[PDB]
Amino acid sequence: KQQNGKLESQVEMQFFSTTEATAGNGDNLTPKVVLYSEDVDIETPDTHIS
Amino acid sequence: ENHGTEDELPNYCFPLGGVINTETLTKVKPKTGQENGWEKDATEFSDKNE
Amino acid sequence: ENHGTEDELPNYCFPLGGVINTETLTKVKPKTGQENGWEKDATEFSDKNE
Amino acid sequence: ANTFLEEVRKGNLERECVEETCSYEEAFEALESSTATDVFWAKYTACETARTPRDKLAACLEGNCAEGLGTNYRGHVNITRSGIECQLWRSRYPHKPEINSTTHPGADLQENF
Ligand SMILES: [Ca+2]
Ligand SMILES: [Ca+2]
Ligand SMILES: [Ca+2]
Ligand SMILES: [Ca+2]
Ligand SMILES: [Ca+2]
Ligand SMILES: [Ca+2]
Ligand SMILES: [Ca+2]
Repeated sequence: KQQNGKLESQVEMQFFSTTEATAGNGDNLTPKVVLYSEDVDIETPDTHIS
Repeated sequence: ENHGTEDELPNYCFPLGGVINTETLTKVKPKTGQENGWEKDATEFSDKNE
Repeated sequence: ENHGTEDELPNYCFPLGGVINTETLTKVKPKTGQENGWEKDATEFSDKNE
Repeated sequence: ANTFLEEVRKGNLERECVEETCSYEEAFEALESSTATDVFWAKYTACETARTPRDKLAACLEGNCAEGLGTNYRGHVNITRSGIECQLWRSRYPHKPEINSTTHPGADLQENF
């Protein structure tokens, strides 16, 4: 909740590009891959840890 | 009494660790005040992720 | 009761495409005239054949 | 550079680079050090003429001999064709070398050689 609507999602975008690509300078470092970081109420209902 | 067999679906055996073939990568963040462009951010992230 | 198992055969699996460790090669044609001759033909067969 | 079971095996220099044909990332696991890959690419720029056999490539990398035009040279030879003593490339005397890491960093200009 933030003071209005109060049911908003905390989802973040993260970026990556090739190592040796980046390697040196930012000679046009277009990122290669995109990830979406979130969090959810995980739970195991019917299994344990062996 | 040979009726044949029911094999409409495939059965796939997977690797043990989920994935195996993988590359490395490097963190990237947007370069502020340029409408584009990117820069390295190893301040709080490993420079080599899977 | 225990008669063992009827497993007088193997059940090898295979890779998804049937072949993964492929190797590149190139066209070879017999050289005219002189016997045992050989040379390269790149007119029609592509340079790389797996 | 192939055989994805060999991707379970971390790349080596003498393995994938010389004998095979290692990629920059293969060369990278194959050397770790950034300067190692710098010298590696300088050589491979000068050592396409000596890619095979492995002896040719290794002798072109080491530089203690002459390969191609010999800019890959890294040995102790400090004696010219006519035998005049070699000038140290750091000392601007007698002849000032404008050629250093600023112009052609790949040749890795040494002490006096
Ligand atoms: Ca990688
Ligand atoms: Ca390899
Ligand atoms: Ca390989
Ligand atoms: Ca690889
Ligand atoms: Ca490798
Ligand atoms: Ca190998
Ligand atoms: Ca060996």
